Amino acid sequence: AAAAELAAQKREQRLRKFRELHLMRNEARKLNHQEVVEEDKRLKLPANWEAKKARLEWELKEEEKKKECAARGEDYEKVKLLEISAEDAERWERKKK
Amino acid sequence: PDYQQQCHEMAERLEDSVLKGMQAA
Amino acid sequence: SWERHTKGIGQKLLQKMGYVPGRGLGKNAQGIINPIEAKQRKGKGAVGAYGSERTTQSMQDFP
Amino acid sequence: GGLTRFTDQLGKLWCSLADYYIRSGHFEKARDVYEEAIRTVMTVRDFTQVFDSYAQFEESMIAAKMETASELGREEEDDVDLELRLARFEQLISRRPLLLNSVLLRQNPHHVHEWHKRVALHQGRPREIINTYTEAVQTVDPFKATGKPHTLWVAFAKFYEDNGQLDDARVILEKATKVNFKQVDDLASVWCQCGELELRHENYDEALRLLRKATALPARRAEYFDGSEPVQNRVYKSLKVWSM
Amino acid sequence: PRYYDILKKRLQLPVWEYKDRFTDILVRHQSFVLVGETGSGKTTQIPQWCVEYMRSLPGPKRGVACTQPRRVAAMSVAQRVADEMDVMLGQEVGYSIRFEDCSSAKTILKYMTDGMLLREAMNDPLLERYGVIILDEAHERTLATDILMGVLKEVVRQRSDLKVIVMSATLDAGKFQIYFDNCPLLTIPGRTHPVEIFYTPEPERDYLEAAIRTVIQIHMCEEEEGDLLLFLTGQEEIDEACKRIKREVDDLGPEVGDIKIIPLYSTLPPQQQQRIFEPPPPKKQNGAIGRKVVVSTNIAETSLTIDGVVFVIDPGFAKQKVYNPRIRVESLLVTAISKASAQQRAGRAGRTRPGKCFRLYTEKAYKTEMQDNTYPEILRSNLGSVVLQLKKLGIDDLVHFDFMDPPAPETLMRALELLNYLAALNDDGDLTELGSMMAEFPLDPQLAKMVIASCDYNCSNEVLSITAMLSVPQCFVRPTEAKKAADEAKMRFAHIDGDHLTLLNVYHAFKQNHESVQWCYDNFINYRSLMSADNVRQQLSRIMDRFNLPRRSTDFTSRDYYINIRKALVTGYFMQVAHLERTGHYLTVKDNQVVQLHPSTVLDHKPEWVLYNEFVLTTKNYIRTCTDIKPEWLVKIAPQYYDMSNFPQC
Repeated sequence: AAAAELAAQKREQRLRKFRELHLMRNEARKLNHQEVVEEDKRLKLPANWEAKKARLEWELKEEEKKKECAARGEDYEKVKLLEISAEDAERWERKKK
Repeated sequence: PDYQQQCHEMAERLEDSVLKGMQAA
Repeated sequence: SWERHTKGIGQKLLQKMGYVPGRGLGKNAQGIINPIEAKQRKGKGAVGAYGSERTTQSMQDFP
Repeated sequence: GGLTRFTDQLGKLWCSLADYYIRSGHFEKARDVYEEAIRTVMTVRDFTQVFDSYAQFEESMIAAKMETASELGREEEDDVDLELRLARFEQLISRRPLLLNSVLLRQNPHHVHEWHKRVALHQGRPREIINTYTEAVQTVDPFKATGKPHTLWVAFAKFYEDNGQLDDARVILEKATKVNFKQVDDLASVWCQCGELELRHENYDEALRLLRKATALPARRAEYFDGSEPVQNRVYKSLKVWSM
Repeated sequence: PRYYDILKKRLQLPVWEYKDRFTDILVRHQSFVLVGETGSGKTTQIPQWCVEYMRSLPGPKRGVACTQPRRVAAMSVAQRVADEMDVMLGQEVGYSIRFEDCSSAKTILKYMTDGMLLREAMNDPLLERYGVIILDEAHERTLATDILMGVLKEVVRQRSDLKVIVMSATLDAGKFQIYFDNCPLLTIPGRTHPVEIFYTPEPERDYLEAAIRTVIQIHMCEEEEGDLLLFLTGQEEIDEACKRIKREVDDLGPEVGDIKIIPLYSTLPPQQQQRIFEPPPPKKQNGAIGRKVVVSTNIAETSLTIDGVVFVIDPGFAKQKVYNPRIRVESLLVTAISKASAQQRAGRAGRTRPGKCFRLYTEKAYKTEMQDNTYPEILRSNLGSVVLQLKKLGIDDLVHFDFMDPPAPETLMRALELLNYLAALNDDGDLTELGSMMAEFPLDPQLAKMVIASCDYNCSNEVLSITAMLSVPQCFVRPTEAKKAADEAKMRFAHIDGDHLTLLNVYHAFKQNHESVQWCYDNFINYRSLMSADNVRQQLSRIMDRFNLPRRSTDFTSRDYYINIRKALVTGYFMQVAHLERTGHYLTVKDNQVVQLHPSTVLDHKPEWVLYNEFVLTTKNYIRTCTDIKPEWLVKIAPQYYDMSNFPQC
């Protein structure tokens, strides 16, 4: 009795594990579909779009620093002048000249 | 799609392959 | 002229029903001879911006 | 021959080649081709096709093994054979995040974000974590790094620091300073972390000593900008290091 | 009591001063024209007096038909006139419209679509169910109404008991009078209050910008209490305008009075269409006038009266159906309106009190550039569905049949050609049994043929679902703000062989998810289109069951499942096929039109041969709802059309 029952219970748990991984395969099937269509979107978008996005995120981080100064109570232009080191402006003038 | 065409074709063909495969093995 | 790429069945069926080429349809032949052509407008400008809003063909058949 | 000729079709050809081997009754050779396919594949799109076909193959043989063990009577090797294939299917799905991440690393070994995600999957398995940091440091070219290379070094040192292996983390930081990164800011941030580590452990004299060596002037009055100079030399001017 | 309060209101309508004169003409004459401006009382009062006439006649009670070109108009006025007769809708007053029949054995007044009375005429050629038939709002000159005018001109020669009443709101009665054998005219004068007509000093360059600006300015600067009517061309343009008008008033701050924006278009459900009869909002506590603005298509141009309107905004445009027979293209285009339409628009202002009409174009342009009458729809439509209905009516002489404005003979040639190649006509041109079945479907002939012929490919369950999804608005809700989420949901149902099978996937998943409103939201599926499609499918299947057409499915696991559907599509749309030329453009069969796949397709690549449901003429020619077909099917399923002796080289 019990040995055949345990063999059936082992088979049932292994069926349930097979069913779980089958469900996980269908979950993966949904998510891989969404990710490859997200890959499709990335391919249909410009090849430089993520580099443009990286620039835009860097510009937004400059905007975040601007908002941080405004929250502290100072004009971001005035903070930046206090944070600039003069050597950068030297090089700028030489680029002009 | 070129890619998905082979996906649909081989999905049906793999099941035929598994059926004939179990007979051969 | 479009019948060169068919069996000429369109004009043939009309003629069997009594159509005379160049004439309109109806009991008193009052219909148009050529189909109405659509002129696609170039933009969203209001009436009067580009002159007369009507085509030559439309003005002749239904004044 | 077709796989060499039809370079774009490969995953489809592998599945058709596996199908031939399934019909040959060499079910193991089908698995051989699908793992070989997974190893050769370098797009997620092709990988999805191979994964789904292999899983269906795994599913079909698991079900077949369940049925045949019940019909034939369970020999101990036959029941173990079923348990293996399920565990291989358990391996397959659990390997799938790692394989997915690896495919993107095949496309760009420089992808520092995927290295962090790889470690994030390796989490709870310290040896795998340690190795993948070492592989990241070896593979990633700083000059092509998508994601800055010092961020690997910081996480690498932080992991040992979380393990309390502070002298190993210091050796990591020493090796980090030897690297000539793409930018001075990468190496400068490392030098900060050299100091900041010692601040946490209150080894303030060592922190000073490191920054003295960091600030230490070249025999030339070097520019901050001259790319022909070693990145270590350029650090002497750095605003961050001096302010710290 | 509600009847008595409706009675008090209806007795003030202009027509009631002419009731005796109406009855005197109706009893003595067989046909006559009745002209009266919109709001004079035509659609509501005239058929009730015909019921009074038809109730006093002895013998079996025949009904009264009153046609309405517009489904939205037909339903709403049937509800209203049931309230005016103090009866329940679908009892003595009912309606019958395309894909929806709400009538019974008690129905003595039925407001109906033109294309249903014409379809009833295909089954009752003398229209013996009706003792009075009322052709209302006939100045729209819709495609099925123009046919019904000729059918009734036949029946009046055969049925001296049938009365025909042609109701119009335009002064073009002379065409209607002469055509019905010099019948009398009953002119109902306006009781519209004065409408001031304003013009711009120069022509506006953006009529949509001008429309939004004029709507806001009226709401702020006009001291008269009154509702606004903005005319626009269609749904997508109204929806963006409604978003814009919302934003541009919200930025004006709290001081501006509340505006009640209400869309009114044909793809809205009845409960949302009925909302137009709600009163305007009240005046705010700061004195700012509460106003309603109805932003409508031409469905509000006729049959409807919105009480409280004082200010009309007229951009002068509408969407009209156009057919180009030389290239076999049907399309919806935005076109200018007639002076007749622009007067009717202006006369909406004068309905509840005096009012103003702001015309966004110069007064010079009004005098010399606007057309006098609106073009009949028969002059601009594919006659294929009509010729199929005409041949089913026993109208064999399609050349000398008395059309009030006859179609171009070439357009008739295209309707005969389409039906001959479909085997709906033989080579002699007589209507086959296949055609006679096709005419009973409220469908285009291509769609009708495709449903019927799909029985032999064992896929008629699927094609009937596809046809129903094609007979309703497009099912993928794709909001501009939500495109990414809508596409990603749409790609869950995308079938590789194209849009027809993608519509099949959407419809099957809809029926498998037990018509769930929430599932439609979560997958960006148009619940209302699908319920309409289910309604369409359950009635077309009842037509299939009436003609014993077997509902069949192929095995879903078979490779030939989707392939047989693709073959079945060819049986109706073999004329609407394009070949992929070597330079990567498509060339349409016989007419050689250069086309592209429409940007809403699921096809990411180009099959060598594609079948398409719709040709979309825009800034580029597109074909919409496309499916991969194999060229060796064309010469086998349609050899008469694909005879290589006459077929052009492509």
